[PDB]
Amino acid sequence: ADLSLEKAANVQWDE
Amino acid sequence: SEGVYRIMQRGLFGKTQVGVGIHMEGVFHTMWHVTRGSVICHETGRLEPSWADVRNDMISYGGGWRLGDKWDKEEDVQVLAIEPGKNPKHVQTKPGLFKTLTGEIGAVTLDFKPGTSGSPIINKKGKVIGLYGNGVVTKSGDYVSAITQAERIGEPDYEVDEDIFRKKRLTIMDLHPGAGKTKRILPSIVREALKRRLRTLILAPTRVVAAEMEEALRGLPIRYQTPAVKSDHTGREIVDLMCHATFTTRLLSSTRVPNYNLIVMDEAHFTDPCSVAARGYISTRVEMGEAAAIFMTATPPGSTDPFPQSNSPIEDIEREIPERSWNTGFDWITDYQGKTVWFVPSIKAGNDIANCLRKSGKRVIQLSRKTFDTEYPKTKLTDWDFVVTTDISEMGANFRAGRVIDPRRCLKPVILTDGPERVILAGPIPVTPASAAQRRGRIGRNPAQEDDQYVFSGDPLKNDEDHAHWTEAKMLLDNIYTPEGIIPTLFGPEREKTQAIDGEFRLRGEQRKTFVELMRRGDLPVWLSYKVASAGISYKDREWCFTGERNNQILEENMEVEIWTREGEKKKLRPKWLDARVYADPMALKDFKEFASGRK
Repeated sequence: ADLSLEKAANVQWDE
Repeated sequence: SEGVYRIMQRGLFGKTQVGVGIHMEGVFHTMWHVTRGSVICHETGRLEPSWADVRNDMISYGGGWRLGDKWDKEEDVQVLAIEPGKNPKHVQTKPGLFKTLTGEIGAVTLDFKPGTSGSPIINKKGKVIGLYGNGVVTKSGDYVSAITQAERIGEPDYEVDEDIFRKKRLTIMDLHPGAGKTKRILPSIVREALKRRLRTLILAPTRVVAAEMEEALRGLPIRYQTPAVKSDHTGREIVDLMCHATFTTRLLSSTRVPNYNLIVMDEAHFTDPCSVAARGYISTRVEMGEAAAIFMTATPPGSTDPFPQSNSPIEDIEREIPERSWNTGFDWITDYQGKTVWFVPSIKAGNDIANCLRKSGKRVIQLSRKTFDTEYPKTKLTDWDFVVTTDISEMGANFRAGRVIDPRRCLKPVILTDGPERVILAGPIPVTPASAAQRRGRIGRNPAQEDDQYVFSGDPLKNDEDHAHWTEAKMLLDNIYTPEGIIPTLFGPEREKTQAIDGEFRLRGEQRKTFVELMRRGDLPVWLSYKVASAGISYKDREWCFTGERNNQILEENMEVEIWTREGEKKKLRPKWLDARVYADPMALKDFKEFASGRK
């Protein structure tokens, strides 16, 4: 492989 | 794990962000332009693409699209921007719905840097309704960056297993390769079998396919079964994995019928007599209620659609396709800039096409029934443009190509029944629609920048009721004994091919023994070995290969074949019964020569 991942965020609305 | 992910690329490093993707439930969703098909890795397991909308610019890793949330015209959304080298920030705006040329789409008039392409767009509810579709800059002008996502799908994907284990039940799995697969479904059912503590059998067509199961089931307690063994029994939680021909030759050789109550046959469309025979037996064991079985196949026996479904879209081009060497006209063959699979009716025919495209400076691999298990791993390992192949490649042969050239032809073996009985290689004649669907099958399993193309010629023919294989399987089948004294029959739909009555081919005493030997050690076709054995000829006795009419003289490269016997004599190769398959190609003939001399 040559692509990778890095968990930057979680999914949520700004109330 | 669910959330948001950056897409970094390197090698040599390198290390820059190409875009952003979203993992939801168990699937990863990003833009098509970011990866463009390239594989990804993280903390646990690699990622394989399966779904992609080319023009619409979006790709899904590990199954079809999963994002089930929609925006509505005149609303309020939140682009969770994941800037390259910068901390995540929510950006809210009122998203405009502007006119395209197809219809109407909603978008956001926001500008973020390249490498953010694929950031999630969030609704008031909190569920992701789209991706930041670059671009940008649409006429006219400024932005706008489209709210890009597909429609709910559906199915796609993804488990879980139905209770198909209940005895006296047979299941066909119209598995779509590309979605996963022997990768995802087979270990899943195997695991579930062990929990239900069932005597399990896996049947894989070639060896190299079984070898691919072996690793796909690493960790699982599974023992490969050499065909050179009549039976193996450990008496612990173990799953036997073997080739189709191994199963039938075992059922023929050994009397120790292991009472499996689960049998999973991969690629159950193989019309090799061994495979047909296996399906015959397994079917009857289901009927007994002594076993339940699964038949994995894209084209189950009976199926006649030459254009089935695929996980990736296929273009079906109809053209003229050469049969011998060419010069002019057929540039589209050479002009193509990608990996191609080409189905030739015979090994001989194969050699022309190769030699011919070899002139163009194209790295071509050749495949045949014998060379397969020795040549197929080279299609992974080395760099190439063309694999020319015989219909062997219809059996779980996975290629990383973009085009299949398929002149839709083949040779079928036939038993003529007038005066003498002999087998000939009829044709080249048109393939079965199933077999066509299957050749085409090779292509269009990986999402691709250009849709994969199936370039074909001619309409297939359904009727193969004169194929030798069927009556060859009948004689294979009804020479396998059962402890319940029941004659095994051809599996359901496949029955209607043989007009023979059940059991008629049964060979008593130790003629039966010879018939097995001839096939197993002497390595002869079923029809031939049958006619020789049922003549009461011993396995050592070879002097029948020299008693024929003028007609029965075997030829090799346009010359009479004359062999040096064990007792030492030059004799013209002239079998009593003529079976074409023994001289259809050099290696076959070479091998038959060795037999005829007594060196086998």
